[PDB]
Amino acid sequence: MHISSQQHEKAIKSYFDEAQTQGVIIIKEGKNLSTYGNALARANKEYVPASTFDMLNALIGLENHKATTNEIFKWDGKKRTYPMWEKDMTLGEAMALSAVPVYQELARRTGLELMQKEVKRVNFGNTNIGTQVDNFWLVGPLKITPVQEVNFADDLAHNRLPFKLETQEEVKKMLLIKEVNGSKIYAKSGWGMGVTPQVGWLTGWVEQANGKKIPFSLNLEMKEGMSGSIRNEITYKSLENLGII
Ligand SMILES: *C(=O)[C@@H]([C@@H]1NC(C(=O)O)=C(S[C@@H]2CN[C@H](C(=O)N(C)C)C2)[C@@H]1C)[C@@H](C)O
Repeated sequence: MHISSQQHEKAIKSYFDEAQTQGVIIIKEGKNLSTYGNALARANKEYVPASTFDMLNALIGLENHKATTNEIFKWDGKKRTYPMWEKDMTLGEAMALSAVPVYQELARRTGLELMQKEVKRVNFGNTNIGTQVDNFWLVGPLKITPVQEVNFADDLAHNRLPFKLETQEEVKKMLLIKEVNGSKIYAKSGWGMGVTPQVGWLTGWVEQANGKKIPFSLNLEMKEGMSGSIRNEITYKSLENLGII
């Protein structure tokens, strides 16, 4: 409580400065939105959601019975970009591994028509998915702002999205990435590689010991030959600098 806001700002900026990237982390305490980082103006610019869209993809899928919690999506046995994707998995493992081929399977089962209306219903980002049901979150035209992303995380953390409570829980249980100091961090990472320049995301929330939920959204530029870890390390440093974890 004794650290100056000036100091918080400078430390969080330096986290981004030390990664030699440009980015912003938005944090929501209650209804108050706070913007940090070394590139504050990214806050209301639009980027592709990339794998962040998996969270909505899973909500849509599960709500409309295109899959279940336990269903095993079989690997077709073709080569994948990463060897860890060359196995059979649930939605939940696909979420942790960011296995897009699974989420494309789920997008295909949902179908363009049902995807468009469901993404209009949820009012996610710019809400346009175009005509290609299997890559619209990767190369456009679906885009969203860091502010919009943290508000979606807030919505999801609090069960406010227009989906069943069981659906929202099922997807939330897939999102645990770290336990720290009796705080749980639930989030989804994102690395849009099919856009110039590349966008990195880590969107989610901290659930504190006491019970309050603190949504955040990190968003930065990835320069190829940069580690995906940086998204986590910057987020964790920021949340700890602000005493959120
Ligand atoms: C989603 O944005 C894309 C995938 N998302 C991520 C990510 O968010 O980190 C990756 S990276 C992939 C997942 N874990 C692998 C890894 O770190 N090891 C090989 C150990 C790499 C994808 C680019 C999705 C749309 O492709």
